[PDB]
Amino acid sequence: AQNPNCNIMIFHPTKEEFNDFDKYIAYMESQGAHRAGLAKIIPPKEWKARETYDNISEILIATPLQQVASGRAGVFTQYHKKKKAMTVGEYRHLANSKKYQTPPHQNFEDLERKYWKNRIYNSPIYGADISGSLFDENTKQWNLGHLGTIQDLLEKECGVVIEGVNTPYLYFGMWKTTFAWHTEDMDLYSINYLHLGEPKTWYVVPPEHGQRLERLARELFPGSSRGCGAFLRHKVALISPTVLKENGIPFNRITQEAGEFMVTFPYGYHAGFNHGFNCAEAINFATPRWIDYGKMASQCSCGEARVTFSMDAFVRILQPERYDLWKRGQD
Ligand SMILES: O=C(O)CNC(=O)C(=O)O
Ligand SMILES: [Mg+2]
Ligand code: NI
Ligand SMILES: [Zn+2]
Repeated sequence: AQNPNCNIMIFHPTKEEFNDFDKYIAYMESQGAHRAGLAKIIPPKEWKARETYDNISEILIATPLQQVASGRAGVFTQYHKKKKAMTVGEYRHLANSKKYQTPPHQNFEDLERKYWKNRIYNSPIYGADISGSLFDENTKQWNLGHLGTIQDLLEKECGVVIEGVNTPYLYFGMWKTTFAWHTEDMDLYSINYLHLGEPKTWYVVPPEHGQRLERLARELFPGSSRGCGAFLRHKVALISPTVLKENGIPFNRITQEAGEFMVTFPYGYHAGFNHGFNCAEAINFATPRWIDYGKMASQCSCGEARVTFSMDAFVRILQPERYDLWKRGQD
């Protein structure tokens, strides 16, 4: 069995290996990369996502989100308070202001200590989930707006044609912006490219151990757990590495820098934080190996998780027994 300790693997494809996306994902899995839940892919030196980032300031962040925390430093939830619209140039200036800017630090480990000690005492503003792409149309390799669609994969594997579309999303971050513990919708893969700016630190639980994280979360968030049998679908709960180690939960961590891709694998729980002003692009995708995870994915039916149009068909075809209850949650 490849990668039996479920370590995060880092890949350096050549330009020839960067041509065929599906084939390279399958290669990484042949080496055991999925067992970690997360992998890093460093593009060949010949590749670029676009020519420059000098002309992005006029992108609009229609609904910036202020991430307000409640709890204790290592075990907290966050809610998202909507703010007035602002441009990417306005948000960059905000991120660099004395109130929001990254503090002085020694190295990534010192900044990680500072994050976990102090996050809850601040409310950083995140531009999340903005439909769009920063890949040039002429970039032919690993262009996250030109991937094979999940609807086409389901149709290729199972024969059923379904409605829905699959497009990328932009994230504009600042120091302390936070992504809560989650797996993807329908336990899909994700791919995330850090276009510019400061790093993103990730934490991940191996898929084979995901239920250990769920059981800890039910213990740590007992009201939320009574409210919903899949409350981590709400994407609001944070647990620190120190707390995870105290409770024996297997996990790993890694820092993504500008110019690097990360892939999350089906049922790989992940969480993390941004170091300073940055911009990332991410999309969900599927492979043949996903189908069995989609059929078994938990679902939120309490009403909180509310998701895209295109998840309807995935539930309807892969989980027909759960469909009626889940759809009530959506309405
Ligand atoms: O970068 C972020 O805020 C969160 N991204 C992801 O969870 C991802 O790419 O799967
Ligand atoms: Mg612009
Ligand atoms: Ni994710
Ligand atoms: Zn719920």
